[PDB]
Amino acid sequence: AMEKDIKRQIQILEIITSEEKWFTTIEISKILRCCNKTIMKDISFIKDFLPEDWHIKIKKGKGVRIYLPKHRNEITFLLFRESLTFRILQHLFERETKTIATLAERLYIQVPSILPALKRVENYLKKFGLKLRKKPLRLEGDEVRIMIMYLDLYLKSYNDTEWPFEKLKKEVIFQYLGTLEESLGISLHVVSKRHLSFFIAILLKRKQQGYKVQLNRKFLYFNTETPDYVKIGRIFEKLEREFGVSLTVQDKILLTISIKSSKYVYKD
Repeated sequence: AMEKDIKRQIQILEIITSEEKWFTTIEISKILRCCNKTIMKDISFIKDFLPEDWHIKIKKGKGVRIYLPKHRNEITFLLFRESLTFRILQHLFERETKTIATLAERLYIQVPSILPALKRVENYLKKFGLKLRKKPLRLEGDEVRIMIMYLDLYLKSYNDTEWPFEKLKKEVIFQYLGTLEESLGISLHVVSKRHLSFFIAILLKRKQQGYKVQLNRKFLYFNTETPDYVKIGRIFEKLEREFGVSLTVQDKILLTISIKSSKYVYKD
């Protein structure tokens, strides 16, 4: 089970909540029987997506420890999407800004309670080179980095069977991917399809909000005649029409690089 991010995150939480004491990565690795190299990374994701009054502490030469308050609710995969951190980041997805006071009211929480949550949001954003400005509240940074942050957030907060996007049919997106595998003669790994379907959903939703992909100085010499880019561009024309957006060359290169970065085999 431990290759599934959300499952591994929950098992780590179950371990460090089992006793009021410090846990070393060795100790955790022993129980997971894998994944020694990713435990601290998982811990740094998890700590941002906790209930309000749960606190993880990291201490050199001690390891990790979690401090809990109250009636203890069952730890489930739902914890991530239920956190204040997630729910705030979902509101920041869209262009329409709020004040903190508005945001608090829409989340059904008191303003005092949102101030710590904002600091957890800022901490997660920091890892993607992103920032939060407050007057008004808005995500700030390179558009592509924003998409990567949302990709990470959705992949780690949902089971690999779930489809979190509204107003967007999974079967449609998977049809595009099916057409791409046919056109290129490849078979995408099931994980790569998940990443790509999420990334496309995210791109579609940001484009619908008006945001613009801008690539680094490098790729403005990308070969837009390379054969695989030529078919990718053609399949995505169907998408523009169907979702009512316009894909720039920036978009098509991004999507092409995403596909080329994926895991797949050639078909015969």
